[PDB]
Amino acid sequence: MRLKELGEFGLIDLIKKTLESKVIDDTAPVEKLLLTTDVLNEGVHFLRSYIPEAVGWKAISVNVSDVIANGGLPKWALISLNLPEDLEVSYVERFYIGVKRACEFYKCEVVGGNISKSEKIGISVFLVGETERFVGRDGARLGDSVFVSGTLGDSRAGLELLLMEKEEYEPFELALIQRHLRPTARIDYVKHIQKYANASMDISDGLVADANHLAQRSGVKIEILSEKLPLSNELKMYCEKYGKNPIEYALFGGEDYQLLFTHPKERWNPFLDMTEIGRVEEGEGVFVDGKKVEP
Amino acid sequence: MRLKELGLIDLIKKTLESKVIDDTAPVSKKLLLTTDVLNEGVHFLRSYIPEAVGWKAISVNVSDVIANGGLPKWALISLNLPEDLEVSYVERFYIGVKRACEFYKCEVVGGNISKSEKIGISVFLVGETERFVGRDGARLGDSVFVSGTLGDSRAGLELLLMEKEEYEPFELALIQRHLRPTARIDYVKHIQKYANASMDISDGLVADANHLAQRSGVKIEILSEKLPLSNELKMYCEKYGKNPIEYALFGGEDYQLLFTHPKERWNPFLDMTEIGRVEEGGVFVDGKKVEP
Repeated sequence: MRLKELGEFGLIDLIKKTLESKVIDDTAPVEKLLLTTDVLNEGVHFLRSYIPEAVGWKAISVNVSDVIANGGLPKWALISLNLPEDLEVSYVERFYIGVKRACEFYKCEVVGGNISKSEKIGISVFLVGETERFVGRDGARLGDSVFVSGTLGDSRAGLELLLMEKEEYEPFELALIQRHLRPTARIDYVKHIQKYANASMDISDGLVADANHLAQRSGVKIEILSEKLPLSNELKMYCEKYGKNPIEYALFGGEDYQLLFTHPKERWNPFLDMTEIGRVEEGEGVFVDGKKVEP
Repeated sequence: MRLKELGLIDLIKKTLESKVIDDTAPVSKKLLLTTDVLNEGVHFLRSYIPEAVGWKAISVNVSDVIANGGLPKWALISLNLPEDLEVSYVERFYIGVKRACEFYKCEVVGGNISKSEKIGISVFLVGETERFVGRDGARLGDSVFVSGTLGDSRAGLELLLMEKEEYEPFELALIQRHLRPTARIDYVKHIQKYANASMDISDGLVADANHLAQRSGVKIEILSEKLPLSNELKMYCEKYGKNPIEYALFGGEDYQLLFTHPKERWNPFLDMTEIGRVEEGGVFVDGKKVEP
């Protein structure tokens, strides 16, 4: 009866059902155009203490990471803000500074939006991006190797470091926090993905979770080798220092804003920090070190 | 220092350095990007039927697209829902959304949900046009038109704020005009053809006539006894002792159209009502200047 008593899958299965819509990172519309939306709500995604500028940058970067994962380039953006009437004007000004910087970087732009009073800060972004070839979650192919960009787990260690509310942090800890607060979309993988990926997508719910969506969505079965997983130096250090398993972070790190794509091994780029972690074969599910694994 | 002590937009557009911040026109043909927001406690109450709020989430955005001479194509709906919200509320919500999309002939291609203290509804819509009609194309010699009647949405919100158990029909028609408005998608062809200056009355006639006057360099002259008044508004007014005109001039959002073009071009099937003319170089009502 209540949204909470319904669970994860349950809610979306009803909406899609209600509308009877198979399209609910982006939605592909013809003209192609990639339509995307994301939300950052105070209390959940960030705190009012985090520098506004980084939140402004993130607002644009999250949407760009979805457009990018589908082989498209970010073009236009609509930013809707729910702000408490007693919010510092400087907060909003710094927020839009970060937004301007993200747009300058990714080469997209804000064209509109509106403001509404609210008990808490709610950030809702809309982004439109064009593509000459839609690359999604089903295109996988038998024989395909499985790659991921960058490293995994960083964003998770950073959120935990933030939750510790330390006064200051060591550098290795800062780089981790920055990866979670001011992430950079792999807009540098567009050419590669819009040209060689058979299957692609942004790792937003964590490796294991999204590799399933991948496997399921293309009737294929994926095999990943834990000791191939790209691990960063600060995640290693963070782990040793707070005694944890780097791997548990790479497999279940939630959103990392890195790409998870597939294509024949022959196509690795001489310039991208691409890392093969497994292979696409047979059919049905995802496996790690040989043992089936689920979220 | 604080938002209310501020005004704010002019600072944002600044920081971003934009002339662009009801639609933003980005051009082969033109795409019309628009966003609308409905927040519980402000735009509606959880006690209103969910289905109407759902229809309105789409309608508000379609009225803007319509106003610029465009047709609604794609929609993205993002919901901020409290985990304790009844599931039927969301289901009834999307029923109203599905109905609006079938009617206006556009669709929701996706969106994302988030947990929250209050129902926050954010909708994004994409439209298309052969020709963009804005708030600056007014032309000396143009008559000033509006669609439907004015002030209904205001009386309706006031009827709802009274939280009566039931209401006379005339009042129900008023309430529905505010809660389940219908975008003037029936004016598209006429707008996307004869409008030199169009726009959606979202802040009230006089307020948006300014934006019209100021943004075209022109000056507008409105006659109050030309303003289209619906019968239930009159009834409402006579009943609650108020001036129908004050409602027509300051009815806030009415989801109607305010457009301009030569009088020698009215349609034989649209409830178009001429209310003024375009001359000199501001806004006037019955010969008196008027400001929001």
